[PDB]
Amino acid sequence: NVRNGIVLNVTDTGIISNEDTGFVTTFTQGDQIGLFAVKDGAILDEINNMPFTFNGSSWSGKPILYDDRLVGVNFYAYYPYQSEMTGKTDLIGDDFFAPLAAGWELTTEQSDQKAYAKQDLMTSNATALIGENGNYSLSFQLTHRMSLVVVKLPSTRYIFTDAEGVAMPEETPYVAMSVDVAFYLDNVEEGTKISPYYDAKKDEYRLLRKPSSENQIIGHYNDKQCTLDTAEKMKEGKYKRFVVDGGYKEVTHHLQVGDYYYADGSVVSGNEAEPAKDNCIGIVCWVGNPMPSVLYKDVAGTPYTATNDALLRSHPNCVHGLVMSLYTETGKFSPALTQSIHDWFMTTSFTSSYVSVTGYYDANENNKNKPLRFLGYNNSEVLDLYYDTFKTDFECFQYQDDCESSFPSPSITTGWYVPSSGELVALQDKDNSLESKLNTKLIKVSDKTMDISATYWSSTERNNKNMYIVTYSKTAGSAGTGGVKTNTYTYRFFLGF
Amino acid sequence: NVRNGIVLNVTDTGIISNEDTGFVTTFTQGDQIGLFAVKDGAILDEINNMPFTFNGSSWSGKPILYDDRLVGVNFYAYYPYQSEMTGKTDLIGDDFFAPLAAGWELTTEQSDQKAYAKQDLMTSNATALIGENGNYSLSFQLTHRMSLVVVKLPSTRYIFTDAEGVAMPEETPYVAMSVDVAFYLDNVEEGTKISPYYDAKKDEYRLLRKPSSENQIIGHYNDKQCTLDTAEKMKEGKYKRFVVDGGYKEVTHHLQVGDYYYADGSVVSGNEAEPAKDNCIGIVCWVGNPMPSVLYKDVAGTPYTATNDALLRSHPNCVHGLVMSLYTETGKFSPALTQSIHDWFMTTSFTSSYVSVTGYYDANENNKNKPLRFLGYNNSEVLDLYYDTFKTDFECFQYQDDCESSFPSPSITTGWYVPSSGELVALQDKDNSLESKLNTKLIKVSDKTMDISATYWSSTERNNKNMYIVTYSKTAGSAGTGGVKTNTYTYRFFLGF
Ligand SMILES: [Cl-]
Ligand SMILES: [Cl-]
Ligand SMILES: [Cl-]
Ligand SMILES: [Cl-]
Ligand SMILES: [Cl-]
Ligand SMILES: [Cl-]
Ligand SMILES: [Cl-]
Ligand SMILES: [Cl-]
Repeated sequence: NVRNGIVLNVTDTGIISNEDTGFVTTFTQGDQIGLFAVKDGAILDEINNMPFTFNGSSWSGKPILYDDRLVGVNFYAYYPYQSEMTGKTDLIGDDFFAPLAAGWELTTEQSDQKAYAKQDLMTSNATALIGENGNYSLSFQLTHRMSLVVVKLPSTRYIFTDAEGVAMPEETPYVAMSVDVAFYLDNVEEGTKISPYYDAKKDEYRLLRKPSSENQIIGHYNDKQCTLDTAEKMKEGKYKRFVVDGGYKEVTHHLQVGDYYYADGSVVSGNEAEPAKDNCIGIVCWVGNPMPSVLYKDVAGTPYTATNDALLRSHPNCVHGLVMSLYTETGKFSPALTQSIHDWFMTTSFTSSYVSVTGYYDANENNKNKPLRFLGYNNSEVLDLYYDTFKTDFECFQYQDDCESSFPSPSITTGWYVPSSGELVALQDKDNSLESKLNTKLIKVSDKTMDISATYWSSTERNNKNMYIVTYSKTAGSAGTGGVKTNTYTYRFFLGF
Repeated sequence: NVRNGIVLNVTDTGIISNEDTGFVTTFTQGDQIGLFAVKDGAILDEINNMPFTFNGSSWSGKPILYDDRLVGVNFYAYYPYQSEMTGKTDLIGDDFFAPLAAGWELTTEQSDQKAYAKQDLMTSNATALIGENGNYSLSFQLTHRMSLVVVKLPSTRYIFTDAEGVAMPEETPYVAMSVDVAFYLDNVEEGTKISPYYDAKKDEYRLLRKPSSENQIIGHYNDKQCTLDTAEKMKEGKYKRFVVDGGYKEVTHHLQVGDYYYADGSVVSGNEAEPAKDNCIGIVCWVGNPMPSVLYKDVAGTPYTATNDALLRSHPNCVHGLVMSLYTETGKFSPALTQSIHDWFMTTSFTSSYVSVTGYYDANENNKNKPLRFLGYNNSEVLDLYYDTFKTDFECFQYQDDCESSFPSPSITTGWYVPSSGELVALQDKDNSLESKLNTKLIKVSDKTMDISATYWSSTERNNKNMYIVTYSKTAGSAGTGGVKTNTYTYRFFLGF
C-alpha cells in the first residue's frame, strides 16, 4: 500500500423492506466500481470514472495520492463500472448520478449471479476524504437505484419419522419445493417469459425492476397460478416480498415402504385410499440411509469407506431412502463389449474413489457378497465415467432419459439410476413385500405393476457380455448371471432421497 | 339446627410428603367421629365418646347445648368412631389419644374404600369452643396417626396418531398400565401377599403402615420385581412415595392395522422384525372409532344413536380401534333354540337401549345392510342379558372364557367378544389385507394364522337355529346365513380399545 495513497472502502446500505438488514451486497472478486472527484463544479481529469476492482479482500486500481488540492473535493462512486460515462453525470442538479439511473436499461434476464450483478445499479452521494498526516481513506455508502421483486413460493419441510415419531437422522432439512415454475410479464406467452434470480439457499426468486413500474407478474407453479401486482410497490432501493400460498411450512411424516413419491419430493401415506396420479413419479421401496459406507461400515476389511462412496460425495443429503419408478419398459442394456466395464475401470485413476460395477471380479468382496450390496448410484457414476471416455450410446441411457422425461426426479434426489442387483433383491422378502407392499400401490397410480415372473436388469456387471439379472419367487429375489447385454429384460429405475 | 346447639366442623390436616397439599380426607356419608370433653382433669359423663355421623353435608348426633360449664373445657375428636374406648384415652400425659394410637391394629387388607377408611386413625389435640350469644362451634383439626406407603408403577400414555402425526380424537388419555401386580410383605409367599388400596384416578397404590415399621415390601409387576425399603421412611402423618422404573411417561405412536397388541394395552409397530411373544394378546385389525352411533351417524333414518349404543355407554374411551385375538379354536356356538334371541329380545324392555343381534329381521335395517354393521360389542351385551334371564351355558361363552384366560384383555378395553358379521367381513379387502396385513403378523407371535379357506362364527343371528358365518376369498369377506348353531366353525375374538 503506497505511502500517502488513499484507501477505498465500499459499503452497501442494502435493499430494505418496502413496508431487518434487508439484502446487503458483500461484493466478490472481479466486481468493479467507478470513481469521480468534483472540485469547484467540475470533474477532475485525473479522477474521472476511474475504475477500482475488488480482489476478494480489498479495492485496487491506479493509486490516488493525497494532495492539498483534494481539500473540499466531493467524491462519488458507483457500481457496476461502465467504460462509457459521457453524459451519465449531473453537476448542476442535486443528484450526481441522475442521468445514469434515468437511462439504466434493465432486462428480465437475471437467472445467474453475473446477469443479475451487471444490472444492480448502486450509487453514492457526495463523500468527503477522511484523514491526516499521510493516512487517508474514502469510505462510500452505496444505495441501490432499482427496486426489487422477491417471490416466495410454497414449500414443505418433511421431518421423516419412525412409527414412534422419532425423527430419522439427516444432514440438512428435507424440503419439497415447487415444480414447473415459470414467470411471465403482464400475460402468459412464450415471448413474455422472464428469468429471475433463484436463491437456492433461501428458496426464493429475486428480480430487479425499475422504480414506479406497474406490471403484473404471472407465476405458474405446480398446477396453479398467481398474480403478483407490482403496481405502487416498486420503490427505489426497496423490495416487495410476495408470499404465495403460505410460503414455507413444516410437517412430520411416518416414512414407510409403499408411500407415494411425487415430482416435488413430497410424500403421501401408502394407506391413502385415493392417491393423486398427477406428478406421482414412484413408490418408496426402502427406508433408511442407503450409503454403502454407512450400510456396510461393520463389514470385515471395511471395503466401503467415505473415500470410495460416490453417493455420500455427490448427494450427502439423500439419507432417507429409495424410490422405485412407476416407469417400466423392456429393452436391451448395451452392446456386448470386448473389454468389460470392470476391466476398463481397473486400468483408470478412479479405483480409489469408486467401487467397480462388477458383481463377480471385485478385489475386496467375493461373488456371493458383492451382488447383494446397494451400489446402483455408484454404478451410474462409473457408467457415466465410461461414457465420458468412449461416448458409446448404450440402450440403458435411453431408457433412463425416457424415465426422467416422463417422471422427472426432484433436484434434491440422486436422479434415476438402474438399481444394483442388491437393491433389486431387497424388494422382495419372505412375506411377499413385492406384491403386498409395492404392487398394491403401483396399481392405484399406474396401469403397470411389477410382474413377479419377469426378469429385471441390474447395473451389476457379470463380465464383458453379461449383466446380473434379478428374478423373484413369492419369498425371495435372486441375482443370476445370465443377463446377456443384448437380450431383452425389464427396467425399473431407482432414486435416492 | 337447635338454638344454643354447638355446630361441629372437622378438617383433615392431611398426610404430607416425608421429604403440596398431600392426601387430604374429605369424608363421606356414614363416616363417624367420637367426641370427648375434659373439664378439670376428668371426662364429662355427658360428652364421653359421643358419636357424630357425616351425612354428606354436615355432622349430626345428639345436640350439645351451650352452657357456662363449658368455659375452660378441652374438646377432643377422633376418627373412625369406636364403640369401646375404655382405656384408650390418657388424661395424665400430653397426648390424650396416646393409648388408642399405641394399640391400633393395622392389617394389610386395605383393597377397598371401607377396608382402608376403618383403619385410617385420625385424632385432634385439645380444642376450644368458639362463640358468644347462643352461636357456638367446635372446629377440629385432625392429624393421621399412621404412616403411608405410596407406590407408582411404570405406565405409558399412548398418543395415537395418523401417518402425519395428527393425534386421533379421544375422550381421555389412553394409558398402558402394569399387569400381574402383586405385593408381598418381607418375602414372596402366598401367605405374605398384601392388598393395598388402588387409586384408579391417580394410578397408584396406597397402604397404611405403623410409624417406625421397617419391612421390605416386594412388588411383582409385568415380568420383574422391585423392593420397597420402608425402613426409616415411616413417619407418623407422612407418606413415602416409591416411583418404580420412572413411573408415568408419554409416547406417540402411528396406530396401524397389523400392530402388535399386549396384555397391558401397549402397542408395538407391525413393522417390528422380532416382536415379543410374551403377553402379546392380539393384532390391531381396524383403526378408528368403532361406535355404531359414530360410524353410522349419516345412515338414513339414523338407526344408531347414543340412546341405543351399548359400546358408547359402557366403554366411552374405546375410540381407537379393534384388536383380533391370537386365540383361535373350532367349536359349536349354542344349542338350537325354539325362540331366537331376536324374538326374545323384541318382547323385553331393552329394545330402546340396545340393537337386536339379528342380521335378518331388524326393524330399522334390511338384511343386506344390517349384517355389514360393526355391532359385536352390542351383541355380547344382548347375549349377556339373555344369559341373565335363561342361564343357558352356550358353548360360545366357554370359548370366550378360554380366550380371556389365555390372553387377558386390558381393563381399559371392552374385553373379548365374538365379532359381528360386519366386523369379520371388514378384515378382508381387494388387496388381500387378511393374508398381507394380518397373517404376516400372526405367524411372528403365534403358531396359528387365520386360514382364508375356513368358516368363521359371528355374533349376528340369522334365526332360532342359525348364526351368520363368514367366509373369504382373496378379495372379499362374505356373510352367509348357513351357520347352524350346533355346527362346528372357527372362532376369532375381538376387543375394542
Ligand atoms: Cl451478494
Ligand atoms: Cl415463508
Ligand atoms: Cl414362489
Ligand atoms: Cl442372489
Ligand atoms: Cl378421601
Ligand atoms: Cl410418575
Ligand atoms: Cl379367491
Ligand atoms: Cl356379505
